[PDB]
Amino acid sequence: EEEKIKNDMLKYIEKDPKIGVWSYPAFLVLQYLYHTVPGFKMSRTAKEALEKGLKEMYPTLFTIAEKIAKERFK
Amino acid sequence: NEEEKIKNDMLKYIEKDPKIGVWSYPAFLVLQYLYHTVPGFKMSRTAKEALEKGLKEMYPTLFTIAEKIAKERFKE
Amino acid sequence: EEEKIKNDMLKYIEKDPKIGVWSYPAFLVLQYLYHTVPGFKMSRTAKEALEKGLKEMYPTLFTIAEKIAKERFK
Amino acid sequence: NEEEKIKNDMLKYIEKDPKIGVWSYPAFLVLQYLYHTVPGFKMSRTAKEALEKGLKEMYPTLFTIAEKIAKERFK
DNA sequence: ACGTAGAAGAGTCTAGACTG
DNA sequence: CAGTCTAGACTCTTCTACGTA
Repeated sequence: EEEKIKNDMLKYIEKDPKIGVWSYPAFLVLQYLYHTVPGFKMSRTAKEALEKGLKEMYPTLFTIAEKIAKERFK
Repeated sequence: NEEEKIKNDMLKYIEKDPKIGVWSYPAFLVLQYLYHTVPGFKMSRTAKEALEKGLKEMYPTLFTIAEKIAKERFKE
Repeated sequence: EEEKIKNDMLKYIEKDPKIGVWSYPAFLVLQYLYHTVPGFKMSRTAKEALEKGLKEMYPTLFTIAEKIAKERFK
Repeated sequence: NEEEKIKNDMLKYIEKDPKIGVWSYPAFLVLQYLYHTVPGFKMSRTAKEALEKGLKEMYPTLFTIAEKIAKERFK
């Protein structure tokens, strides 16, 4: 927990980071925009939404995960 | 048309399964650490909450009308 | 002929049907539609256009490949 | 703008790599049969020819303006 | 500096076998 | 059965190796 969290999450980064949400209101928001604004990418803006909220519910964990993900560029 | 265009559009969706697919390394790692360190964690539940929170913040009017039509259309 | 070509094409059906086209006019039309009509799927209409084009250059060949692709679902 | 709107929208794209990735069993099988049973078969030339043809038949106005700006680009 | 052919791959968006 | 969570066809764009009369 004293920066050990890092290596706990390293076990997970070698697999596809797919998250499957089930919600009527967010699906309706995203789908409505998909059908009214051209070029709308639903799953990228869902990524934006989900990261923004989750970075607010678990700030420390999200910071550590973001660090590991950014330093992952190769 | 009073901007109840939004409700009439969104009603063309209710019959369909509301699955959203997200590809995010940071969010996935946060949810996976939570799932493997707290007992009885529900990953998709927490994902749903984070997504709805952010989506409300980025689209307040859209999400409010969507939440209305979700609670109203699914009460029975 | 004589459905020899049938088994010459069954060799290839185990791989991804990716076809990589580079075409300024086609790309421009597909992108313009992607930015002006909401919900425009660029590559499936590209698929429809390429299948329309072949079905007029190699109608026999396309017919036989189409029978094979349809019956592949089983 | 007087339906020269389309050209203004298109000229915002011209700098890009004009790539198109198609996924279809029938057309893939046909182009592959031709590739293996034709000496020096172009195949991507041919895919481009068929695609441009089909787009012309489907979006003739769009395709004319796009082909106009395409010829215009260099010459 | 390079137009373009193939090849490769991060992502998409729905599907589906599976729990609760 | 409503949601899970991962799997897969398929989307689009980048990448690589390569002759550009």
